Amino acid sequence: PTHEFSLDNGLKVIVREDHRAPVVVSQLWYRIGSSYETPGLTGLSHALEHMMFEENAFTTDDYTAYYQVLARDRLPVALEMEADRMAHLSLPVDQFKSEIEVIKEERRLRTDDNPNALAFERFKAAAYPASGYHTPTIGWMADLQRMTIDDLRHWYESWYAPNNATLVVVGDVTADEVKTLAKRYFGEIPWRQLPPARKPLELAEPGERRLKLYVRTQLPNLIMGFNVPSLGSSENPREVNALRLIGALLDGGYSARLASRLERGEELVAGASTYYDAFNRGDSLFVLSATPNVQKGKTLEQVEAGLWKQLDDLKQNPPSAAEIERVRAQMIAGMVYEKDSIAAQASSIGQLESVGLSWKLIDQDLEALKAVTPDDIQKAARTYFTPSRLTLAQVLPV
Amino acid sequence: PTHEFSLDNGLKVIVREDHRAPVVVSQLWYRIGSSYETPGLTGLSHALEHMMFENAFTTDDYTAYYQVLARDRLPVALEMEADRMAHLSLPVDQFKSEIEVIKEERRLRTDDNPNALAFERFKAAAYPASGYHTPTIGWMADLQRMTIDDLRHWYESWYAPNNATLVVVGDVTADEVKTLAKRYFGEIPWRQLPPARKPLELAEPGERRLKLYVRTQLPNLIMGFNVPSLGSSENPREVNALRLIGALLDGGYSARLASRLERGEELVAGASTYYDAFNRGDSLFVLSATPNVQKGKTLEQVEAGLWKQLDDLKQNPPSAAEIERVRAQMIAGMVYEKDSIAAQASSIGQLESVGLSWKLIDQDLEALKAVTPDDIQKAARTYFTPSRLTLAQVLPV
Repeated sequence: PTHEFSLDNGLKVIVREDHRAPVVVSQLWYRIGSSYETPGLTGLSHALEHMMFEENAFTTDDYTAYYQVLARDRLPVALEMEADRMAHLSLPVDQFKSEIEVIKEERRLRTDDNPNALAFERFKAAAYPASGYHTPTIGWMADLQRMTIDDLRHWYESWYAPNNATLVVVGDVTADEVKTLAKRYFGEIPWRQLPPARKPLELAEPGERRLKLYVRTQLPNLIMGFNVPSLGSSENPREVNALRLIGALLDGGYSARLASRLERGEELVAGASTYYDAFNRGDSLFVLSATPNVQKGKTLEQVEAGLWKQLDDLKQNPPSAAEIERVRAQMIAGMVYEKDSIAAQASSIGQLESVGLSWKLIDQDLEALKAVTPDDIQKAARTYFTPSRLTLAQVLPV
Repeated sequence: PTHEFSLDNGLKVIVREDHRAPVVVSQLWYRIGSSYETPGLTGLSHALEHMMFENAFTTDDYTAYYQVLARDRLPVALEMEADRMAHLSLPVDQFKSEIEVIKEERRLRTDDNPNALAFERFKAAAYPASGYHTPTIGWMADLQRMTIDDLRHWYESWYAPNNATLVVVGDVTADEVKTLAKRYFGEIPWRQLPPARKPLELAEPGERRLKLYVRTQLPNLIMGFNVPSLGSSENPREVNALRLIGALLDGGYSARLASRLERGEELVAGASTYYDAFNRGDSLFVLSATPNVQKGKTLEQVEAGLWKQLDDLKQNPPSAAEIERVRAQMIAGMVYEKDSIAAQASSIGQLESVGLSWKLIDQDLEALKAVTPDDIQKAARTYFTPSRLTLAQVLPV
């Protein structure tokens, strides 16, 4: 029940009908992000978004999205005002001067004065030496401090264009109905030449980077990241999917390895997690987080020793399909759960599409996960969990 | 004997008259460098320079074109430069081979020169938030995706007259030059530039430590501390003091590292210091050293050794006596260093490129001499901290 058409101006439109309730979701996804940004002018995408402002907006490394959820008959007015945004930017000098302070202020409160946020910003910069991924989305303070109205306008001109955008609609509508409105509201808007956009590729083996940061935190903790591919950047999708599965094996659940082995069973860590986004425009990071079992006086150095042991085990011993399946199934199940929810489907469509991946993937994703074999997993672990790919940071209390 | 004027297109001209010999230096400086480059599009400034072809250099902050000429030659050289400013002329075919050359040059010079490769990685860690993290040559992946259209745009953007400085030094006169600069350059119109932002780094990025395994066979150590430069600094004095600290540590055969560590303790095979105080943005004070492996030394001991020397500076300032000896020697090095007209004129071009007046050239020596011993201690304390440090261990494979 999903249709794809593109307007003359290069706007791509995706529509999925779901008549279960009389509501429709409209999201607009622009392919501009912090990874496109240039030093001394960081934070631009996020500011620009903030300035053109249920409905919400979000800016990440690879995209900026505006979405609204609404009553089916009100779709025409939702589309009209998203089109307005695309069409022109009304931003007064007076408005700007006030907003920039808010943003700067937001940087202090939520990044600088948030010790975990702070540490992560640093970790991320060290982890991504060559790619745009190193840049903080909020922007460096020095950059915000120097940002100007003209810089914002120009950014708007350059990137907020129909051929840089995807409109996604799901809900109680007809694809023809949507098609008609888009032309009506967006059709007018002309195509604009874009700046060059390059996937944010990173070195495969940057070397071993270790960070020590003292922050206003009460609990010492360890962050380990491994430079890796994503579907945006990978000629072998199998290895990526193998990586996703590895995270699930480590972090998802009571019986998952880190919990049973390190939290219980050894008492090395208080908690431990993993995060890996497989759906980047470019390359990605496989991340580990643990905090030490302070009660037993366990050091960060011990935690790290413990994590490597678990990573080694994967290299040495392919996990059983009995393990993989339990782990795979639950991943699918959780993913399926999101399926329902027109908003989630819309976001899945917009995310992937902003990143150079087709929406057609979602359907085949569950087949793809299925293809992973215990061998794939072992192979990916051997390949990627090398010290040459590691950024490790100790976040310590001062 | 030095005069500056600007043409109405905003090109700035500085002429310095020296008549000892009928030779003249002509240099053209553009304010564009690798520090300006966007991710995924690194290498552009360097690549462009490659295409313009007596000589040229691209760095973080600038691109310079320079010749040394007989005076009669000067009109022709100015013509060729004006031509380069005005009309790109960049055929596709030419791009295709040249990019290939540059890529190979990266493979060889940066990928099989183990130290160059290591320094590049070290630099990227040293500069989390500023443009200086980017290698001038460019990352290989950016190189592979570069297009002729990308180059033309860089040229349209940055190689404008109002972004350039023309420096002429030698047996010429300000008037003649003004006449020539008008003839060749005057018609090239002013263009609106993209925004330029100084490459300001974080003050305290945090302690970062690197381990790289490379194709060398001697292990070495690199220590970088994030610091200010004249481009970025409110207190110029602290910068000048850092310069002296550099002189003190590795200024000469008799300087502290050589005397104490190379000889002395015999900790190091060699030890060096680097600090560029004339950057658009912030900068790095750099130490590099090799272990005494005959004596079975390790990188860990070498580190402790360097750290000990840094601390002594902190703990108590150097005698006013050392300060002269080290200083005087530094200056003699500088005086030997002005002399040339080429150097004498690139000193101007570099300064104008990073946002600083040429009038500094004269002003410098006085400035070192005004650094007090207390200035040195305060600087060592302020700056030589683990929170400013990025440390690399460079090991053989």
